[PDB]
Amino acid sequence: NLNLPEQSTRFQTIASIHSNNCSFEILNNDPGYIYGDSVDGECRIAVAHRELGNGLERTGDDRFLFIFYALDNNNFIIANRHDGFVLQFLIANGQGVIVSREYQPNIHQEFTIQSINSDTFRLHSRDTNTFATVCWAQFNSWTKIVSRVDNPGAPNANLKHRSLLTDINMPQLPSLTPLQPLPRLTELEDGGLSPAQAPRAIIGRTLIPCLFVNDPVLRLENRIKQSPYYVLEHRQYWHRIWTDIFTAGERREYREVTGINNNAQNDMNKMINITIGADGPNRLRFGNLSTPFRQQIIDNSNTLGSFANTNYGTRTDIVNVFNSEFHQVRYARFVKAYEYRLTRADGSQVGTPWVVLDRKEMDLRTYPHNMAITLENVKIDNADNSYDLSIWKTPLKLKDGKIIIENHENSKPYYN
Amino acid sequence: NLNLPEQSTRFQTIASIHSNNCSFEILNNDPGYIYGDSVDGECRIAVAHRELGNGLERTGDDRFLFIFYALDNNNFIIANRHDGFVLQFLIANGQGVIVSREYQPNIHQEFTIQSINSDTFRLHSRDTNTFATVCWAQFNSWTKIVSRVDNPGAPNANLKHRSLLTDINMPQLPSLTPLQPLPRLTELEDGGLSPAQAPRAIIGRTLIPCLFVNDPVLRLENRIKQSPYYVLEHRQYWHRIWTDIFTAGERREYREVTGINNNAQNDMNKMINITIGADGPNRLRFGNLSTPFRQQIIDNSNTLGSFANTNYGTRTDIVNVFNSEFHQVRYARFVKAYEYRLTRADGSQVGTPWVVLDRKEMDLRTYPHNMAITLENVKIDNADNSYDLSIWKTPLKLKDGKIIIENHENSKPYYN
Repeated sequence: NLNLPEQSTRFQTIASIHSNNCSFEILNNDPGYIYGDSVDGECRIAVAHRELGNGLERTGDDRFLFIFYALDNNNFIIANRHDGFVLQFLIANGQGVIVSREYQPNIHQEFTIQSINSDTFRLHSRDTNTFATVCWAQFNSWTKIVSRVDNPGAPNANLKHRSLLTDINMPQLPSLTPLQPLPRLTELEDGGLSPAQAPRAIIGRTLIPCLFVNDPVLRLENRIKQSPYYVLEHRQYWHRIWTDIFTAGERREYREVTGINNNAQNDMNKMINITIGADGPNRLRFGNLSTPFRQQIIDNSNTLGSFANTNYGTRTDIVNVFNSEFHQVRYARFVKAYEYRLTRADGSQVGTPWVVLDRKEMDLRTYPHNMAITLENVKIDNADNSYDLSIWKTPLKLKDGKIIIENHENSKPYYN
Repeated sequence: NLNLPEQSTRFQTIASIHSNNCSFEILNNDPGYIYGDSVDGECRIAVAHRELGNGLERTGDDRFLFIFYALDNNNFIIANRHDGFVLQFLIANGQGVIVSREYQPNIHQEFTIQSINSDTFRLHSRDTNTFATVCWAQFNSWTKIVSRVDNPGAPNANLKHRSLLTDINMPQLPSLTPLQPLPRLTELEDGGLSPAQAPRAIIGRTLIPCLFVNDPVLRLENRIKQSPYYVLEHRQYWHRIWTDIFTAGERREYREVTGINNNAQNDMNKMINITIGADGPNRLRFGNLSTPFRQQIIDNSNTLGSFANTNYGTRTDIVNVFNSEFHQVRYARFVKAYEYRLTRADGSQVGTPWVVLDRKEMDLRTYPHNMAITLENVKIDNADNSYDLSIWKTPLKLKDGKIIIENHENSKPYYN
């Protein structure tokens, strides 16, 4: 169920319909570079670093191959397979040219496809109202790619795709799976499933353009070839925070650390330009790089947009629990975990997943079955921010198998 | 699984956290209107039509109730339940105020939620960098709602929701179903399923804000109460274009009308500010009203954005077919239909569905089974536009049960 335009799931060349054999070619040229075949004037000399050429198409050559990354606003970022730089409109010496530059992004890297008919289109830069074509209509000559306004004299700007590459290492997306309740404990010695062992539900997954994935091992020129999209998974599991055998009437104290640490948020921001907002464990904040794709990322990952100006942090609660049963009882206490995992197209993990422990959704397993522990008291030891300072109303009975979610009736501000 | 913020699936009041009993109130006042409780100066006199009041909240009064419609860019359009008008920033007499106006839309109708903590937020107008609050911090007085820049001694702009309405007539969305192949024919008398009888697959469905649904029966003040969202369904079915018994070696001619009528496109544009682009039967063109929601509409309806400057039209093909079997054979010919249906929250249909017949995807049923008809020749009789003038390469064998899709190998321009 992949809802992308065909230009976004392949590489393609770009050519004037009036050119026999030439296509748009990525150059590493400098100002003063001579286009030998061109008539004299503005079409003969490069005015900018990394102009595009009207080159005889070489089959299999990455310098002619482009992928169109689809923005939420229906425009495209157009990246080349040779080095992963993107097309950009630029004025140098009063001449409108197409260059290749690193993804910024900026409005001059956004292109509009204007389809004239089934196989013919124009590449529109909407900010300048210009269309990409060959300098002075020299359609069969070595010269630069320009971007010009429509006038009577203007070179025809009708383009086509000359060649396609359809084998591009698209990822295989995992199937959605529901979050199951944890099994019952089987004996006193059963501590339940540890976080490493707990099954993950796949709640959502989205493609991420490789352009702003700071993969610590793959540089951009290799990402665009091997993993033009990455996969971000939204997973959930039941995370055990502690387990112990209690004697009849035994009282114990635990330090419960929930949320997500500052170092994990900084790693997530560096890697994909996204953080978890303080307003919830499924609430995403977007930076400048990820913002143009935010609605697709939210829709496909089954998260929500964050409205917070602060990131989710850690909180340490001191919890006092009392075994109010006259039996020896195994207690195992779990909170819901949100796990964000990034993989390459080959399925390889890019680093350690980012995990938010949600203190507001909690479950209990006991042996024997159907035992209940008393939550005597909760106190905040410390928190990284003041966004969520609610605590459980105590005393509270936690029963085997019963999920408790925070609401107006079972919680209060810490100072009441 | 509805992926919307909680503010988008309920109505809520808006209040200063520093007000005992007052909330934002929709007024139908004129310039010169006197706020009796206000101290003298800019807070006492209305400067614009339809200012907002700081009114003692009346429970169940629609003049205090707002729904937040979520834009693709993570901002909101805020509509009131009394008349369906939306909040807007306005400068009149050098004073920044909040007014209510008809959905346009414009950038001054876009509000950003800035969540400070769990139950406190600010309403940000990002173009002007202003925040909504009560004039001169008169939090317990009858006066107007202003929108001011943050300065030392600016009125505190921390807000809350005082009251909620959660029973709002949200639609119950249909389940997605797959498109099944048509059954085999059972005898010579079996003409197969007519278009009225063919089962529909539900390929996608999306919520549409009532603000730009030109319901022919329900005015805006009634839509916002009864159907704050409408449902747009993307359905598919197999549409029978003809069926006949052929004698051995019999030749016949059919006029096949495909695409969508201009009158149906105009009706769709008037109703929801969307048309089907000429680049495909699932390709949507958005006007000024629907554009701010386009990525949500595409993602949820499982359609694609159109790149065409032309709407899908009708085309009439003359097809010559030949029964190349030495048997009497029942032939039934089908094309794929795309059916777009709009319903209110109560499930009632707003108009006749909009149907695109796709000439490029075709199936055949025969009796007896496993028979093949010859497509001798295809000619275009007329078309509404020149966007797609491809025809089948003939002769072409159409086989019982075999779906044929247009590609580069089996089609050509009509003039070749």
